[PDB]
Amino acid sequence: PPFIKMRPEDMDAGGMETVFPWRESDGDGTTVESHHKLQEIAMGIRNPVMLI
Amino acid sequence: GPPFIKMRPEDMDAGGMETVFPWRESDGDGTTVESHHKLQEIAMGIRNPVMLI
Amino acid sequence: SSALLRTGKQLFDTSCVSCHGANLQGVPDHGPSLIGVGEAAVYFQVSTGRMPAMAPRKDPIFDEAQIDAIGAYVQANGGGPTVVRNPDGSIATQSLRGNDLGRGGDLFRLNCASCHNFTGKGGALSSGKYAPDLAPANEQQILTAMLTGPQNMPKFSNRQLSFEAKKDIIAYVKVATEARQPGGYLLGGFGPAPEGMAMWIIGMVAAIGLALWIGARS
Ligand code: HEC
Ligand code: HEC
Repeated sequence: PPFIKMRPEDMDAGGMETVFPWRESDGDGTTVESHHKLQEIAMGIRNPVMLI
Repeated sequence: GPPFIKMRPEDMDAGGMETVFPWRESDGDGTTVESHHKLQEIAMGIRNPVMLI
Repeated sequence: SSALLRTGKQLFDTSCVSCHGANLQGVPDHGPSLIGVGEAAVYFQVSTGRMPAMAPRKDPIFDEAQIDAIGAYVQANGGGPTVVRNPDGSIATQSLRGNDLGRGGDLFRLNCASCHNFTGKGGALSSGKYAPDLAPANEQQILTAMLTGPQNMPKFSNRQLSFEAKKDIIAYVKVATEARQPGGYLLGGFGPAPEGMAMWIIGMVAAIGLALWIGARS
C-alpha cells in the first residue's frame, strides 16, 4: 500500500510529517484504476499538507 | 473480465477461425500491476499470434 | 403452417426441389444436402436476396411472411440455430442493439475487419468471390449471417462468442457506417490510392490551368 492512515499517538512533540488526502472510496493500490487514482492524488500541486 | 480465457475443444465449429495466444498460468489474471503489464507484454509480440482452424 | 410450408417450399417447386430434393436430401452435383442447418440459414439466405442464380445480392423472392414458413419447414426437417424474435411475435430490431462499443470495436478489428474492411466497406478476396459492403446490411441479418456461416465465410458458434459480444458487434457496425464523417466528403473508405488519384485529377488540373492563365505560351 502506498498510503496508510494516521493515529494521534503516532507523533512526537517536535516531529513533522507529510500527509495527503485519502478518500477511501478509491481503494488500495491493487487494481489498475485504484493505482491510477492514488497516483493522480499523489500528482497534485496543491495537495501536500504539513502537520506539525 | 480477463483479457484471455482458456479454450475447450468442444467450443469450435467445422469451419471456425479463431486467434489464440500463450497463457502461462503463472501470469495470472489482469488484477495487479505486474500481471497487467505482463499481459500487455505478451499481447505486444510480433511472433506470438497463432491461428487454430 | 407445416402444410403451408411444404406448399411454399416443395409444392412451390420453383425454389427447393430443383437443387436440394423434395426430402431435402441434396443432389451432390449442384448443391448441398441442407439437412443440419436451422431456420436462421434460410431466413438469411432468402431475406437478403441471395436467391437461386444462374451470386451477388438481388431483390428478395419471398417477403409476405412465407419466409417464416420456409424456416419452420427446414427446422422441422432438421435442427439448427433459430431466428431471435422480439417478445411480441415479431423479429427483434432494437433490442439486439447493445451498449458497449470499445469491446465491440476491438472484436471487429480482431475478426470482422480482416475480410470486409476497416470501415466495413467492400473487401478484396482471391480467385473470384469478394467481401460485400456492410452498408445494405440490417442487424438481424447480420447476426443470423454470422451464426449461419455462408459461403467462404467462417461459421461462428454462439458457444465461442457471447450474446453480449454480438450485441456490441452489431452496435459498432451500425454506429460506424451510419455516422456522418467529420472530415467532409468521404472517399470510399479505402487507403491513399484514391487520395492520390484525386490529387492527380483535381490538384494537377487546377494548378496547371492557373499556371497557363498566369503564364504565357511562346
Ligand atoms: C442450384 C440453384 C439453387 C436453388 C434452386 C436453390 N439454391 Fe440454395 N444455394 C445454391 C447452391 C449451389 C448453394 C451451395 C453454397 C453456395 O453456392 O453458396 C446454396 C446455398 C444455400 C444456403 C446456405 C448454405 C447452406 O449450407 O445452408 C441455404 C440456406 C440455401 N441454399 C437454401 C435454399 C433455399 C431455401 C432454396 C429455395 C428458396 C434454395 N436454396 C434453392 C443454389 C440454389
Ligand atoms: C474472407 C473471410 C470472411 C471473414 C473473416 C468474415 N466474413 Fe463476412 N462474409 C464473407 C463473404 C465472402 C460474404 C458474402 C458471401 C456471399 O455474398 O455469398 C460474407 C457475408 C457477410 C455479411 C452479409 C452481407 C450481406 O449483404 O448479406 C455480413 C454482414 C458480414 N459478412 C460481416 C462479417 C462479420 C460480422 C464478420 C466477423 C464474424 C465477418 N464478416 C468476417 C467472408 C468473411
